[PDB]
Amino acid sequence: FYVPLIFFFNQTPGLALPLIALQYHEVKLYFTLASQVQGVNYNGSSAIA
Amino acid sequence: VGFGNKVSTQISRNGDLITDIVVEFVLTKGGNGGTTYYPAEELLQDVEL
Amino acid sequence: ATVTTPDYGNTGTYNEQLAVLDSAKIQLNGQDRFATRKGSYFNKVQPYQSIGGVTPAGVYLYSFALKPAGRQPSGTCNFSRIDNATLSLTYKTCSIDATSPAAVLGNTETVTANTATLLTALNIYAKNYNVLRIMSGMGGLAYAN
Amino acid sequence: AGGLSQLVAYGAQDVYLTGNPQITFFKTVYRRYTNFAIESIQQTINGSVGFGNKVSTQISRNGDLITDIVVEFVLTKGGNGGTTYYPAEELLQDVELEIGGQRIDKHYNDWFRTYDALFRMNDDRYNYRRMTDWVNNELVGAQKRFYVPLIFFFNQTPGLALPLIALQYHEVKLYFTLASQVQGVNYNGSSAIAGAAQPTMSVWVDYIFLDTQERTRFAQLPHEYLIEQLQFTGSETATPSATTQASQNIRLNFNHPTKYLAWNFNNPTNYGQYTALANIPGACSGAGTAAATVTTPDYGNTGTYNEQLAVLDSAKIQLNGQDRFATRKGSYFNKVQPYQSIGGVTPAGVYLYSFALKPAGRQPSGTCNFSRIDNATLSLTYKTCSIDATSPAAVLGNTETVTANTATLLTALNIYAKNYNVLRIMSGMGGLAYAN
Amino acid sequence: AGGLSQLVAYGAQDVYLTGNPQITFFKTVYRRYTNFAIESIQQTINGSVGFGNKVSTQISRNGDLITDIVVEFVLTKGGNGGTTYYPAEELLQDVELEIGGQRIDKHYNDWFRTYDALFRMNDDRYNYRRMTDWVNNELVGAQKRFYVPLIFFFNQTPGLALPLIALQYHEVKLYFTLASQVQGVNYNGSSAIAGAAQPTMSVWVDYIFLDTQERTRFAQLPHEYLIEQLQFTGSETATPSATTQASQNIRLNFNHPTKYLAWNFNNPTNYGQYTALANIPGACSGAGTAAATVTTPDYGNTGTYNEQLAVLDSAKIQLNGQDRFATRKGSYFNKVQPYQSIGGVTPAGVYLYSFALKPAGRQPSGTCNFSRIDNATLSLTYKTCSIDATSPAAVLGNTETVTANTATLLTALNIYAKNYNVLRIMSGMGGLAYAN
Amino acid sequence: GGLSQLVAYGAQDVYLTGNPQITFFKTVYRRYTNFAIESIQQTINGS
Amino acid sequence: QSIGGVTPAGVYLYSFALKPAGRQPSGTCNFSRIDNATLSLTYKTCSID
Amino acid sequence: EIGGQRIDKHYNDWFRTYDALFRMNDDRYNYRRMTDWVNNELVGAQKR
Amino acid sequence: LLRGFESSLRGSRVRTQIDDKSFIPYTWQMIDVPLAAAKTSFIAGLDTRQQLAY
Amino acid sequence: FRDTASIGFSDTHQDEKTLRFLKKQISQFIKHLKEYYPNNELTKKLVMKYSDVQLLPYTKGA
Repeated sequence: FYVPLIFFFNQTPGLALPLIALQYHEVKLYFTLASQVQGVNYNGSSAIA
Repeated sequence: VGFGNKVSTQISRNGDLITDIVVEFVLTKGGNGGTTYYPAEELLQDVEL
Repeated sequence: ATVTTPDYGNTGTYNEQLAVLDSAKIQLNGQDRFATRKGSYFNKVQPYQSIGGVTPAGVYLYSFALKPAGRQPSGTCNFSRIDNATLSLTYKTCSIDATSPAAVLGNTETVTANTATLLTALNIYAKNYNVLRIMSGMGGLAYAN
Repeated sequence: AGGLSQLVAYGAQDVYLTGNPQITFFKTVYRRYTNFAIESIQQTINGSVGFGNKVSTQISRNGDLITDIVVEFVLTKGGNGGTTYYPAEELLQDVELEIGGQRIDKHYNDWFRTYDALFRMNDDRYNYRRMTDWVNNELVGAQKRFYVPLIFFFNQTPGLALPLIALQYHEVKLYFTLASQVQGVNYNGSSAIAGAAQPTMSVWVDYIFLDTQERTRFAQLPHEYLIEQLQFTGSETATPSATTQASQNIRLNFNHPTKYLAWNFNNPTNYGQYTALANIPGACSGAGTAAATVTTPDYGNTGTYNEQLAVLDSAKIQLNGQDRFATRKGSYFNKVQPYQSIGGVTPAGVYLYSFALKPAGRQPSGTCNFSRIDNATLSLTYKTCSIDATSPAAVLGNTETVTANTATLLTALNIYAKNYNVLRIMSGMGGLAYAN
Repeated sequence: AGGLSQLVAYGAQDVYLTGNPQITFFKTVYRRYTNFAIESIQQTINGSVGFGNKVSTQISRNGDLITDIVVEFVLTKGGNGGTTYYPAEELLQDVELEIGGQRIDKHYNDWFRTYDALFRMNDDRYNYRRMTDWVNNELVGAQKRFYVPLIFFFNQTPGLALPLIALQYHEVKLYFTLASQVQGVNYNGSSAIAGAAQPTMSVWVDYIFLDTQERTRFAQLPHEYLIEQLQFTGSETATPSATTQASQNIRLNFNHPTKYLAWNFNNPTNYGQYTALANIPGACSGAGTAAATVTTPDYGNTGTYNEQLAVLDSAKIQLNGQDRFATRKGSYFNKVQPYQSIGGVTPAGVYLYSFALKPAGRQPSGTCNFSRIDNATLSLTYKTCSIDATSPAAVLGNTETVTANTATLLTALNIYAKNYNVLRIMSGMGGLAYAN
Repeated sequence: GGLSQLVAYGAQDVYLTGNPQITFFKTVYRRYTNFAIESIQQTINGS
Repeated sequence: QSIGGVTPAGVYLYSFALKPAGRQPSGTCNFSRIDNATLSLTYKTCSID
Repeated sequence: EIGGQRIDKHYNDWFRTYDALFRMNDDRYNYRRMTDWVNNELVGAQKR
Repeated sequence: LLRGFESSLRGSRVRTQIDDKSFIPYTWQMIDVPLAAAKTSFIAGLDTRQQLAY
Repeated sequence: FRDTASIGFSDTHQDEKTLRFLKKQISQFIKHLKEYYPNNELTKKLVMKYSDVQLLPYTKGA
């Protein structure tokens, strides 16, 4: 699966984030993953062994 | 990486500007047909810049 | 059901498990142009990113352009100057018995149907820019190669 | 009597030997060096370690120069004796060397075997095997710590150590791609070994701390290093079973002033197998007994020196449609070029042609700049794979133009090129001077 | 902590190692070189190729300098496994170098074996064996291509490449004498092998192509090369049977600055047999079982490291009536001289004594000028040859001054001396600087 | 033959074959102080 | 790294030098100026029959 | 670690020793609360 | 238009257009801050520990 | 004695160059549209595309 992000710089090139102009600022992404995913490890609230 | 886990990444400064970002998942379903609903999307619980 | 003859009117599908490509990479002069990507990337992600439509399974695109669907030039790979352009393919293992839907609907992306060995023709297209010049009733291509 | 009886034997031809002496052999001169210390420091590996996983490290600036890097692995053997063949290195499919966002080099598991096959010799080959394998008839359940030293251009000689003190802005990273299949640990042939343990790894980096007068010089001056790179693409082979010796003409995609070209013919399933399997001692599992099979190697002896089981009959390098040298037989590249250029022994199935007088060294000594060649092609002639691999009477009793029928499994050809380039570093940033 | 701590402890003992630094080990500066390319080209051999024939080849001047020559033979083995012992070199009976009609050097099959035996070492000698023998237990009828690299002053280091570009008035050619008897190919001992195939022979030469600026200089400027050459005449041994230790005084016929002398005691019928045969594993045909016979070696293992099968007890070299050194036992010259001088292992029956600190090198490091010595002799003492070769209890369980009765078969003596000369090239003609 | 390689002098090669400093095919040897080597026996004092 | 050979089991080396096997000085620790130089060992449990 | 130089290094037994030596009363008890189960919790209980 | 046009002929497709040129003006940033190398004793320590008199 | 003045491999008359030769010629003549030039001006192109030599002057005396 591929889940594209929909932030300000993600859909149009005109707002592309210039790392080149951020020489001294590192850009980080935080990702929180769900504990329960329907049909994968839970069916409703019941865990899938 | 895993269910309920929180991870981060630091965008490697390989280029000049950043446009789209695509997060990919490999999932195996444990249910039958019609028992899932955008499982990659809910797995992606949140994203922070 | 005869798995050697399609239900022709519904030949086109979106089921990736029936698609051949496991992965692809474009290499220019012995150097990778990007790291190898899995086949679903070329079937679904770039069409979303740069076109905005839906591509059926088995059809793949890689773009060099921001708007490959448009007429406005938006990024090009000039193959008139590249000595070697190679498209590297990786195939899926064609081990699934096509007659058993429990297997065809219940496997991973690295395998496909045994009937896949019938897809014997590889058609790779490139679409590009040149300039058509017109002078005093005569026309012609300024860049022909 | 003695030495005084010889000193007197002075004649006209000695003006070329002892005339107007310039050097005396018995009172030598040493050169004092900038004070330094070497410290081995652990790095932090990002990602999940395991079979088929891809992990990387960001090298901490623990010092002024960086030189030796060793990657350790802990593996548990899942089989009995003779079932492994360098499992420590095959576990590590590749290593990417990145300085500031730009890749400088990349090595492969198979390259490590090829490099070892060509350029290491004697006690270093044996030690390397000790560092990467089980060599003492260890049994199932044995577990040990393995060391896989890296061979990037800056990893074998202090003379090319990278100046981290001058790389204060750009980071240096190593990406490690691990194998999903490791013979004798995780898989036996293509059969999974139940209960196989996941590997544990750590990356050891040896830092050098300099004294004041030189370290501030390094951060003061721009630097240019004459470095090595590896180039690699894979090829498919054409190996006939009978009646003909196939030809193949592979168009090469190499650039830069190249030191040498090396290649091997392999069975992609059995790591390090560069020859045909046969029912002779050390050439296949069970060889010499009723249980012998020529589909499975006697893995602890995968490598051999018996070229009879090798498939290359002849090869030549053709540049722009004209041959680079007259056609040589496969044994020239296996036996003679490494004799002339390295001074070691190359096992059967690995082949080397040099452009350099001393490709084993780092002193530039002749190159082929392939960026100037319009058509760079490696032409191959294969041996005919008609010899019954299970009949020693034929396997060891045949002609120069034929090999075992099991040689048809050597479907992949890995062609490596080693070349010079220049690395530029200044104002905390680095990158490759000539692209590709 | 760490490396900084080591740098902190800087005091008086460091002033002569690091104070006022002159070098660093971490910023090595390479030298830039003249553009050249290497090609291996085959020539035409004049003469019929075969057992016992003499052939020669003129080196087609396809380049500016000649750096190496590899002779290739194709042989079919006429016997079973273990019946050959360096057959490509036995066949290569004698190679003579001619420049301008004058003999420059000569190397015999026994010299190749002696050089291999005591100067070539490591995996490099194993690989050498791979090039000249059957090393994988091959069977009768097997066909193998063999490579015999030549060892003339110019063959191992490019700095002595033959300046053919500057020899436009002279031919450079070599003469090849091929042996009539090759063990395991057309003879087994003294018995002919019916149906044995005639060898196929080619000679390959590695040509250097120089660029515009350097080849101009080489063609126009005079040159002088400081080179090595081999002096040799064969002689006869004085091996006793029982009750005595024979003495022999050999009048030497060597001249020019000699870097070492080396010799072996051989059985002229069995190529490479420098020791006595005995009923010990690998010491004779059938050794270890009832079929053991001590008149014929188990040829594939003709060479041994067991000095008890060597015939020499002691040796001394005397110059102009006064001893060059006090008498040493044979094991000194077999075990210690090569340890001190070259750092390798010499098999039993082959002996060295050096004048050079590094006789394996080209840079002069001590010579004995035998052109200003009027009478030089080699004094030998032989072991008593009373031990019954067929009883390992008697051969493996005895003292130093005795050997096997079969040592009396070592009837031929080969004394080699290598020395310096200078090859002058002037007005398009080459020649030697010093005569005799 | 090898000429197809030899001719290929380029911009990158200024670091290798440009402005040559050394030659590999003409070595110059250094002349040394005249000496002779011998090994003789010492007397060992003691039982 | 320091020699280029193989050392048999039970024999151990730690170098302060780049080429300890050579004569040319290539890195040293001067133990005349270290007050407390200690080698700390951990032994294997010798439990195998 | 500050710039490649080690400044300090604490082990688990040092933490125990420090808690044993310098933390006193409510602070040691609240420390216990932060690092252990202090209410007779049973198998499966999970805490931050 | 028909015979005086431009095309790509071998020799004009030579790999040196990459192998003679760097990626350096394409991958490097613009960093105005100087490098901060300084004396070793400032970080390492001052060796204050009673060294032996000779 | 041999008397063979020519060395014996490709050097002096052979112009052993790679096809990059094309860009050298374009540069010499300046325009990328090379096709029309030798059709109209051949002499200048031939004059500028060949090699020089070096001589060997040695003797011994009568």
